[PDB]
Amino acid sequence: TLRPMFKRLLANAECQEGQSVCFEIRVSGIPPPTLKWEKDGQPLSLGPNIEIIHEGLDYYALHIRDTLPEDTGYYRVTATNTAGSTSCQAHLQVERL
Amino acid sequence: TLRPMFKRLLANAECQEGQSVCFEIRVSGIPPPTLKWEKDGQPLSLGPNIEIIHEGLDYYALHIRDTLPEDTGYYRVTATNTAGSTSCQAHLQVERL
Amino acid sequence: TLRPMFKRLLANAECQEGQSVCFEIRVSGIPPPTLKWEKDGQPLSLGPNIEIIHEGLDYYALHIRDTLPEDTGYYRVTATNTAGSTSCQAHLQVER
Amino acid sequence: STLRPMFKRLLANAECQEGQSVCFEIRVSGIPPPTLKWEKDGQPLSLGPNIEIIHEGLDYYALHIRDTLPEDTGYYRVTATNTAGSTSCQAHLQVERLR
Repeated sequence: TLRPMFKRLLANAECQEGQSVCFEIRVSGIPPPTLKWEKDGQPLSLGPNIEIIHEGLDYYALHIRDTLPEDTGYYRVTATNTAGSTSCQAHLQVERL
Repeated sequence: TLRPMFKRLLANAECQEGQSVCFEIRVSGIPPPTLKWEKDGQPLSLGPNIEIIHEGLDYYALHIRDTLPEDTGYYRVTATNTAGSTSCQAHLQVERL
Repeated sequence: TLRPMFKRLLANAECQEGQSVCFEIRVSGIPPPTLKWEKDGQPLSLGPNIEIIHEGLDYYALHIRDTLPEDTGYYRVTATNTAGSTSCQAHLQVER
Repeated sequence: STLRPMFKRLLANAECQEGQSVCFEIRVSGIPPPTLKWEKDGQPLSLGPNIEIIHEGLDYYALHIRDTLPEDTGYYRVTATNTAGSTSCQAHLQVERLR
């Protein structure tokens, strides 16, 4: 039994509107923690252009394609299991033109 | 609060070695269920070419690129929340050249 | 100048309907040759769920997603430059 | 029986952060369908391991540059040619340093 711990935290990013952007984390824990994603403190809605990818043992990626100005904001991830919780956030800046 | 429930089950799949294969499910639930994937009864090991994608509201896909014969087997997914659990499975046959 | 040559030829393929399939080739030549693709002797119908990919190391790929039974058939690629031309083909079988 | 190539959607200036991907998208027509040459700053484009050109339908082409480096900054040009003539357009890519 091991509390969830980030091995790789979210990092701030910027992209141009219409382009794609990727955020990435690695989070470990026994049992494998479940994740909750938020934007500006509200539950993240994936919609048509956002996807969450799970690879490897602890690797998760948040991918946005066809980014829009509205996608600008603070993205938070929270990992939880029976032993504890841990959370981090980063900012996405979608630039105009 | 409602028990998790597949709106689209895993379906049996087949591909040629070196090609890609995709399993797709759709599971709803309030609260949104957490998923657990298994291969032949053991916890699924996401290798280098295996990824799990979450899209939309309840869309989940298991993607395997560049399949190898080792990927042959029974894949199971369990969706759990505070109201209960649901599970389904299907078979993947990677055919050699 | 140099005649186009297939460093990797098309190989026969099979896929289940609704899944994806990829045909890969490697073509060299100076000048870099232009490619023309056919299916069953007629120009390849470039529509949804079909894409032609070009990447480094002379790599070219024909990718088809969400295959339908109509996608079964013989796919041919012809490479041509000023020094000549070369062609090869392979079969795709869509299965249920 | 011929028709000079014409851009229906042109390359657009782009910007991305080092390490992210950037995409350029065009639509070009013409009879017979034109062949394309891609250039970076007047030189033929070398795709390396990180660039792929995707052709969909008859007119759509996308230039995907992944794992961008600041040295990728420059002017990218595409030229479409058939037996009836040629047409060309270019855009600028700025790969901003992570710092």
